[PDB]
Amino acid sequence: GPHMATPKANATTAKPASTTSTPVYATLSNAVTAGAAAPQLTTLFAAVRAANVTGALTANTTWTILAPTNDAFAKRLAKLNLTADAVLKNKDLLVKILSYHVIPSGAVYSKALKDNATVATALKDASVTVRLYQGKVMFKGPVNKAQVTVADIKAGGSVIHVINDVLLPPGVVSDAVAKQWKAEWEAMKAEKKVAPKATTGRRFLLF
Ligand SMILES: CC1=C(/C=C/C(C)=C/C=C/C(C)=C/C=C/C=C(C)/C=C/C=C(C)/C=C/C2=C(C)C(=O)[C@@H](O)CC2(C)C)C(C)(C)C[C@H](O)C1=O
Repeated sequence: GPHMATPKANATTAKPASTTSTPVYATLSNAVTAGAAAPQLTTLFAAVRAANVTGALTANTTWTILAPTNDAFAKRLAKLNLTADAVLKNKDLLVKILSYHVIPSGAVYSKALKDNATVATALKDASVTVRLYQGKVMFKGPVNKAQVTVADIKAGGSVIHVINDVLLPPGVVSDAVAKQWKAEWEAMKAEKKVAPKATTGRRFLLF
C-alpha cells in the first residue's frame, strides 16, 4: 500500500540572565550567578567563564558539575608548580581540564552511590570512582584525589557539588610531579611500566 513518510526538524536557543539571592535556585542561570557572587569559586568561575562554556548550561538539562573551592585550585596548582595565567589564556587547556570537571553521566543518586560505582566524565578515557565516607561522597582517580565538602546544592535543571580539591586527567601532570605521588607505590616495587607523553613549563615574564 501507500507507504510514504517525511523527515523531522526542531531546535531552539536562549540566553537568560538574572542575579538573585536565595537558598534555592530556579535554573542553571541562577546557580552560576550564585557562585559568581561568591569568591569561593573565583578561580573556577574565572576559567568556566573565560572558557565560554556557560552557554551549555540551559534549562531542562540534567548534568552534574563539580565546583571546587578556590583552595582546591591553589592546592593542585602549588603542587603542580605551574602558572594559572598560562592556562587562563590557553583555551585548549581551559576546556581540556574543565571537561573533566563536568559529569555528563547525569545527576547521581545516593541509592546508586557505591564504593565500586564509577562515573564517566565528558572527557574521553576519563572516569572517577565513588567512595562513601562519613556520609560524604569521595572521589578518586589515577592521579590526585579530592573529597566533596559541600554537596546537594539546590539547583534548577542541573546539580553542582562543592569539592575541597580538584582532580586532573592523565597526561596533564608532569613526570616529576606525578612521580612524587607514584613514589608511594614505587616503594612496593611491583607494577607495570609507564612513560610520559608531553612536558610543561613554558612561561616567561616580560615588562
Ligand atoms: C561548553 C560546551 C561543552 C562543555 C561545557 C563544559 C565543560 C562546562 C563546564 C561547566 C562548569 C564547570 C560549570 C560550573 C558551574 C558551577 C556553579 C554554578 C557553581 C555554583 C556553586 C555554588 C553556588 C556554590 C555555593 C556554595 C559554596 C561554593 C560554598 O563554599 C559553601 O560554603 C556555600 C554554598 C552556598 C553551598 C560541551 C562539551 C558539552 C559541548 C557543547 O557544545 C558546549 O557548548
